[PDB]
Amino acid sequence: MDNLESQTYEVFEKDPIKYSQYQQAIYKCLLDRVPEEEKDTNVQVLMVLGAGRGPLVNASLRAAKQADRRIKLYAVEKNPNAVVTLENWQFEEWGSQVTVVSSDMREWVAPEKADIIVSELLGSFADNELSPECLDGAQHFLKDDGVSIPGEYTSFLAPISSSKLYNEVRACREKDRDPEAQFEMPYVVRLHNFHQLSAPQPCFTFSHPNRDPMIDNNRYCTLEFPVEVNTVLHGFAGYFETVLYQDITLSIRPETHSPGMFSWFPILFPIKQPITVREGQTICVRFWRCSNSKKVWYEWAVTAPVCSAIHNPTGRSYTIGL
Amino acid sequence: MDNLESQTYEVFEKDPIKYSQYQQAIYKCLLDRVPEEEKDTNVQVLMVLGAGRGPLVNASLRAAKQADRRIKLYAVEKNPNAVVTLENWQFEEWGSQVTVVSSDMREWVAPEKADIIVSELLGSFADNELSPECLDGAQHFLKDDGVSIPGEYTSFLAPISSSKLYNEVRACREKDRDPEAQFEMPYVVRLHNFHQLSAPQPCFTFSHPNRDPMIDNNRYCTLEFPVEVNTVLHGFAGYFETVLYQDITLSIRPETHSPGMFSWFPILFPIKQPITVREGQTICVRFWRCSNSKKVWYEWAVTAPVCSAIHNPTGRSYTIGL
Amino acid sequence: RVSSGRDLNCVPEIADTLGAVAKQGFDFLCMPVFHPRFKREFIQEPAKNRPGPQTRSDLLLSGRDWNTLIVGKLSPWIRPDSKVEKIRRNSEAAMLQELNFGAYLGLPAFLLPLNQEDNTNLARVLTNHIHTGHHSSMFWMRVPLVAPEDLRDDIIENAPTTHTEEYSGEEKTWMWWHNFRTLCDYSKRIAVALEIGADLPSNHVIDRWLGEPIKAAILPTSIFLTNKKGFPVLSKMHQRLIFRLLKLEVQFIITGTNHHSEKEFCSYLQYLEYLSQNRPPPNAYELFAKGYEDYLQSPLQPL
Amino acid sequence: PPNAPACMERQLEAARYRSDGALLLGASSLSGRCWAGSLWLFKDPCAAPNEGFCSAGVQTEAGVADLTWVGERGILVASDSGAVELWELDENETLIVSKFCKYEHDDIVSTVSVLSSGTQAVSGSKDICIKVWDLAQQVVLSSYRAHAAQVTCVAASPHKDSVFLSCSEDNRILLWDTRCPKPASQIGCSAPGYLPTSLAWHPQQSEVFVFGDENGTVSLVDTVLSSAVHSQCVTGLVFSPHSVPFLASLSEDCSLAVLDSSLSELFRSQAHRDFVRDATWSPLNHSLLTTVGWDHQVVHHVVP
Ligand SMILES: CC(=O)N1CCC(Nc2cc(C(=O)NC[C@H](O)CN3CCc4ccccc4C3)ncn2)CC1
Ligand SMILES: CC(=O)N1CCC(Nc2cc(C(=O)NC[C@H](O)CN3CCc4ccccc4C3)ncn2)CC1
Ligand SMILES: CSC[C@H]1O[C@@H](n2cnc3c(N)ncnc32)[C@H](O)[C@@H]1O
Ligand SMILES: CSC[C@H]1O[C@@H](n2cnc3c(N)ncnc32)[C@H](O)[C@@H]1O
Repeated sequence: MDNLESQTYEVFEKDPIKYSQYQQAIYKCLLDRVPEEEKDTNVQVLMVLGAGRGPLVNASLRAAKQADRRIKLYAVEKNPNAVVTLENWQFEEWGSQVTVVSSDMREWVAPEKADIIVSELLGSFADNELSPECLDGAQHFLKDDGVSIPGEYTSFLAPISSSKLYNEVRACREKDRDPEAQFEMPYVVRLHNFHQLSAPQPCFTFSHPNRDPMIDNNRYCTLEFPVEVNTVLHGFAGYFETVLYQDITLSIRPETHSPGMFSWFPILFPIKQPITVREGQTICVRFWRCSNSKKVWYEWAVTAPVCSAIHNPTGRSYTIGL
Repeated sequence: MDNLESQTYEVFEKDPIKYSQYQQAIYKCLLDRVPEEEKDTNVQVLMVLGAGRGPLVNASLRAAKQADRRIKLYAVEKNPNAVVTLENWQFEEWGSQVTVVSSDMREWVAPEKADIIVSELLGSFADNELSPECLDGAQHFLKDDGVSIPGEYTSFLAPISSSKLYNEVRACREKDRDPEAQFEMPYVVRLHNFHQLSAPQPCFTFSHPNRDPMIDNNRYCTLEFPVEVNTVLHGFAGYFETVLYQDITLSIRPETHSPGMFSWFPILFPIKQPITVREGQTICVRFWRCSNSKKVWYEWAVTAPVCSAIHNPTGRSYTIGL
Repeated sequence: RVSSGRDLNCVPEIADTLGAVAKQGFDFLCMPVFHPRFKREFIQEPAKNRPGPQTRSDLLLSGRDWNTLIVGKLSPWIRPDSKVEKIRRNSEAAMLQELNFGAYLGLPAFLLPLNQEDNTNLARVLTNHIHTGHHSSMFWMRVPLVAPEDLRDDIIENAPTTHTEEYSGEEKTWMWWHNFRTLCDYSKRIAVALEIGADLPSNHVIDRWLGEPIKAAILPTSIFLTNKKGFPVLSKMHQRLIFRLLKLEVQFIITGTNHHSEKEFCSYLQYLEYLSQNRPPPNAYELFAKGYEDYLQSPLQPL
Repeated sequence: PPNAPACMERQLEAARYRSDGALLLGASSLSGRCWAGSLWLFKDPCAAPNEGFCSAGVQTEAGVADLTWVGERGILVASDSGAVELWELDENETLIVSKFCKYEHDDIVSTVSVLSSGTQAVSGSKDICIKVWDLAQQVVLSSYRAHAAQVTCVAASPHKDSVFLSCSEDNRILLWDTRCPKPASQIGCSAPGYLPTSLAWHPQQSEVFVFGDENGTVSLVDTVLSSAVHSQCVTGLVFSPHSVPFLASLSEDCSLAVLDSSLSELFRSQAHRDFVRDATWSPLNHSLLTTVGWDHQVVHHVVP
């Protein structure tokens, strides 16, 4: 719903491990898609869905040269201020190899179907920038045997006790709105003075391309987190993990964190009211991913050791625009 | 975005002059569309777009019998609670003549194109329930020579001074929101203790079917209202007028008001701040109809004798959902 | 004088049955707005395109009758906390459909059951419907005074009934309701319809309920003892619980078939009227304070 | 036929063949102004469901959740009213008259099964009661409250009057012997699975039966072996009259399947357009199977 500024792109473009992971996913996919004897007869159709200023385009060029295969590139972007960068790059550098498209992927009628669709639409909680909805509206121009990079992603949650961050969400109260609205929204935050109470467990998972006859991106997941200390719960930390292609992966889960990758900080789903928790009890949290024709949102509640209140019912405090 | 309750339908169904005006529009259109020598060979396709509980369906049956012609009826409704009424009527009374459709007209794929599309999607300010957007999404299943009933509608505005209604909008202040939000929204109200300062003048007009190559329902209109007394402006009254077919018309404009038609009360666009006005000065008001892919709203400002502030910029206080 | 209602899951003709219960002596009716066996699919074909109409028509009754005489009932196959995903999804669609129809009709209240322990997804859907659209329809949560399982007959040879007293296990149903209500952030629109079983539970269970928002109390015909003549009556502990509820001022509801086939059905109702008239009389405090109950005033500052 | 109603209600709930070859169907009106039920006898099955080409018809006061043949003229009916009613066939088999209609259950009666005697029956309801009825006396001999949720299915053993099955939405399957002072005994998985919905006794091993759950899986048990047959709830299961019987399964996914004894599918039909409600095997043509659904279809299948 909003378009990113130029410096935002610039900072998250300066992360090397991410884009080289993407390069290698493309490299392995190109090899497994055309054998050595087709390396000059067969041109692969590549569509960067959500191309930005062109770091995935360049990493596609680099991967095609690592793997000595021919590719036809399409750089689909929706933000026209970023398209100005793409079209200047295409003039003075990429040339005719890259075809720049200034459209939403869900709305773009494509000339030909794609062999591979590359996307970087992932958030701190995997699907919270709505990678699913977009790629489901763009898979209709994917070859019946096509490959999406990434191919799947999973979100993760872990209960945390932090009195500092609880106070900071509390201070985020704003006039002209619900005085408790600030606890009914997630925050991207670099967690520091906090206490993780139980190891992350997976929440919602999405796969691309999704060949189900009725696609439903809504979700409901119930997680039980055994805690072995007394403590007072203040929220849940959110992390994610994604399969780019095969064994090539990216993760901000602290157990399997990709090293030196500052591109994603964790997310934080607070709860209005601190919930005191004893040695040996279990923390049960429920999470819903709800959507309508216009927006998408998360609802969440704690049911054990005591119930909380359903947070963000109806997206009344926080919604992600389509 | 919201579905009407059963008693709402019931009260606005009990207005005789409206539905008989509609009957006669249908009657005159049926005669001018098939001559006396086709009265048994030619079945007219009629689509009620926004059918409710079936008062327009019955008035279509009555008009087809007045005019001795054959019709094929479709009753398209989106509210499924009202569809329960339609489908029970179709079982025990209308029979196979009426085909009930439970869909949005913009989204419905139709079996065949229509000769006539009947709609009752009009508000106190004509287009404020979004008749335009809906009928533009439904005209693709209209015969290239088809007739929309109604065929056009015009909204009207007149400056008013009322200290009573100004105080009541003031009292409509609600917590958890902008303390001035209440003046940035229109109200359906039966104006009584008020002073109309200048005769209504037309604001926005829409025509159906709209055969323009680029349809743009957005608008900008500038009106100048000469006042011949000292007074203090508190808002603008809104009325409307609509051409059903030819000389058959409905109106709530006080000059040409359809008699005994209580179905529409006037609307009221207040202004935050009373604007004092002298004998002989002119009141200049600007009105915008703005829309995006998701909602539609009105913005408005006074520029003479002194500027007001642009009210409801960006739909921040009031929007009509698509 | 007592406000009284009749519960049914079988109403073939709405006009007829509503007349017959009103002639019995009843003020209102609890019925299903859809047929309780008419299960509806929203996702998979071919069942999702089943041809309408889905239920009876709103025109069978006046706005006034739907507003003052009918009380909705959620179909019993609607189970949003099912363990089966497909079932949860259809039940969410079906709940929204039935609750929005009740809103369409204008129903003063709408019944929903708390018969298991986990009612979290049920609560959420209700919370969403509350916050979606502008209405004031009330919601009566049907929660039993003792849980089915804790009331069953000890006739399962290889799974007997726990004869050990459990203090907090007998307060199971209250926590079903405390959880449901806490999840919905204490909505004024959500109230409790307390179902009363055959054998009452230890007094502490009864005591932990009349702090709660009881708007209805449900009495089945099966709990009524027969007396000398042939009329339905109630034990003394059951009668005491009744006296409590009429003091807390609630609407009684009779469910179940006629089990005293020698006397008609209004006899249960007459028993209720009887106790109402034959209650401990109101004293000067109770007569005078009446009408001020639970009314909050800022305190007087006479300086 | 005289006393027949002009229209039979759209939702066909039950269908059962008589030994001679007649088809009894029971239909309920689940939508629309009037919510009633009806019972019909078709001495020609390929004529179903025409009201004009039937041997006898009548209309009950309320919907028909389930019925079964009591002999060759009696018809046991599970009414939404909370009543179990017995309707009997005319001498000429052209009329249907209510013999008794007893209102003992406090909620929709959903299951009836007749015991091996034919003088006794058992009913399950949504009120959580199971009742044992004497069809002769017209009263309830015993009323059991063993379950903790609505009773979904009861299936009387084919050979012992004292023994019958029941399953409920409380995840319980009970085996009953009226001769024990604790009649019911709980069968099932070590761990809580999916709710059981349908019960069918085996016609040749007195200790073996099959049950289907709400997830679409059918299972074979002996007082293991299971297959995922349907995508949705298994509403019924019926054994063929063969020497070695075939198992018919019905689901809310509008499909029918016919399985052997390792529960390997052999026949598959999707002719039905709404929930496939009941299935009955022909007593004359053993490879012929009739099915009724909520789509007003009476469909006849040629099974290998
Ligand atoms: C340079 C550098 O050393 N540091 C940059 C700032 C800091 N890190 C962050 C991270 C996030 C965070 O996680 N945000 C969520 C976003 O969805 C992340 N994605 C990444 C991919 C991408 C690509 C292009 C444009 C945007 C995005 C957003 N916020 C703000 N500071 C680490 C130090
Ligand atoms: C009976 C009767 O004597 N009186 C009804 C109440 C009163 N009149 C009104 C009018 C409006 C008003 O104008 N609202 C704006 C709506 O868009 C109007 N349209 C009409 C068409 C229609 C059809 C079906 C359902 C809704 C609508 C809404 N509000 C509330 N009270 C006059 C006395
Ligand atoms: C590079 S981080 C995400 C990028 O994808 C772009 N993007 C996100 N969603 C879409 C979409 N639906 N269609 C096209 N580009 C998109 C964003 O505008 C941004 O450039
Ligand atoms: C009778 S007043 C307006 C009627 O038209 C119906 N309606 C409004 N917009 C649409 C739409 N886009 N598609 C179908 N019915 C509509 C409304 O739900 C209501 O029944």
